[PDB]
Amino acid sequence: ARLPSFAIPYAIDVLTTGSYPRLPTCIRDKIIPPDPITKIEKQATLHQLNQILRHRLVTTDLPPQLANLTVANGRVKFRVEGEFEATLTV
Amino acid sequence: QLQKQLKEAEQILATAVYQAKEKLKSIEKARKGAISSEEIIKYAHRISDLEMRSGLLGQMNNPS
Amino acid sequence: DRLTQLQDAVNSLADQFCNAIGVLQQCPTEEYAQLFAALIARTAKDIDVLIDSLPSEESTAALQAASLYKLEEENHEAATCLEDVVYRGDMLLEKIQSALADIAQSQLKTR
Amino acid sequence: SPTSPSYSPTSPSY
Amino acid sequence: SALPPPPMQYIKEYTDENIQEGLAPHKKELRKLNMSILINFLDLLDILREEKLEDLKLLFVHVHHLINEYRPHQARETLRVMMEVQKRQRLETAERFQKHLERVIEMIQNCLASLP
Amino acid sequence: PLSMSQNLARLAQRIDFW
Amino acid sequence: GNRLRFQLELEFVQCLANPNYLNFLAQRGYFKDKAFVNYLKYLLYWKDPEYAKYLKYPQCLHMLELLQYEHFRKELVNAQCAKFIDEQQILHWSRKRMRLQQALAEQQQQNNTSGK
Repeated sequence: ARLPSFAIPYAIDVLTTGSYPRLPTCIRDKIIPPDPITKIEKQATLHQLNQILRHRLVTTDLPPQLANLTVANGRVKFRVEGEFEATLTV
Repeated sequence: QLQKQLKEAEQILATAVYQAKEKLKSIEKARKGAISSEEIIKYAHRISDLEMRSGLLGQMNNPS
Repeated sequence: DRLTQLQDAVNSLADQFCNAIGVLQQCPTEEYAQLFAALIARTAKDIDVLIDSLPSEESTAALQAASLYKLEEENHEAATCLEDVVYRGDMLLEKIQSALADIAQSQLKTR
Repeated sequence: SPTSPSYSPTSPSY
Repeated sequence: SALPPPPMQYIKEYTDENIQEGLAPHKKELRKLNMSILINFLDLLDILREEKLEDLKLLFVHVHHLINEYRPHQARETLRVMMEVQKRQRLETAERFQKHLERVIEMIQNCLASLP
Repeated sequence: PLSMSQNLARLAQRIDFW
Repeated sequence: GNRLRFQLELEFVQCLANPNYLNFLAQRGYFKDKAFVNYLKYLLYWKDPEYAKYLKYPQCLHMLELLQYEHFRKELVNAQCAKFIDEQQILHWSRKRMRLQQALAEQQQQNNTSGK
């Protein structure tokens, strides 16, 4: 009698090329090729990190040794005369 | 106090921006053919090994 | 949904039409007859459904496209207004981030 | 994943 | 044993050279039907063949294709709403973010008005 | 299965300087 | 081939969905010819609006996906995989089950409603 199958869902999703049905709490599939890299977004995170580092500096009770403070790319810089430098990540 | 206010206002509106980009990639393409689907309807409908070897093609591959 | 049920109702219709005979053709003796009073009674409850399944479809459904169409533009006009908001935020905030970079750098050139 | 008896062969298909 | 198949073949020649040159080519109505259906089952029960049996078949297939027909209407509707609930969130979230942005705008605004 | 803020942890772990 | 290679791809993918059909391809021993790489691409063109308007197995995509990342080809030397990956498909083949139940709860919750 039947086959009544209507399903707009993937109908959309394929209409948009494709769909969610792979791995929602079954992520492994995409997972099992280990996740990739990214270069486009290699900059918004860095800048936002620099800004929150500036904010921590505002919220610090800094010791006198902080002089020659230069901000850089994913590398907190604190250079002293005796010349040990730590770029930690308040 | 300002700042934390911002913080919120931001990652809130950030929430936006995500849903937004949905809005864009869509909004170009939004409602293709605007019927344009009905096929997909029946399509999936009649969409829904030897089977594949009922391979109209492989069926051409019977030797070849 | 609700369609699939009507389909289910038709499936029951036959299903009934069968086993509602099933034992009969194969054979607690009026008990039987209540198995049967049931058999129908089940058929009943079905027909009930049929009846209620029933009141379900709405009857000028062709144009509902053109309705969709007026609506289509709606979805669009949503596009307009909301996006405009998006920009509005976009703008405004910009200022906030700004002032932020201000303070941080400035106070460190103050502290 | 290895729920059980890790060992399976590439294509020894019998 | 029959088998699975191979890949294609002119899959073969393709390498940087080729593909460059190998590119890509009436419901209440029903109500009668069923009430009848009741009724036909009934008469079937009544008198006490082929004639009857095929009868039902025809009739049941009647109601079948009947409903069968109907289905894609609600299909459309699903669309209708589909966009409609799109509109739904659309508006919600809009005024949502906004009203927040406002209240915080005052938040920052009085925060500075908290300064003289 | 969310958060704009969370991303910062995964990007922070993925991200750095045979 | 003119009209043919058209349907040819059509099928080729359409069946590239079933994974076994991978391992078939795989322990079959193929995956060593860029012509596969191309062929990937060549098909990959398939992901176009028109392009699918015949297609039947929306697995095709994920296929290409996987079978676009050579690492899949690397991995699929085995069917153990075929369980796992095939396992997701069997689990999916869901909404119908929810229909039967989510009602069922609706009804019980209704007992509670009538429980008041």
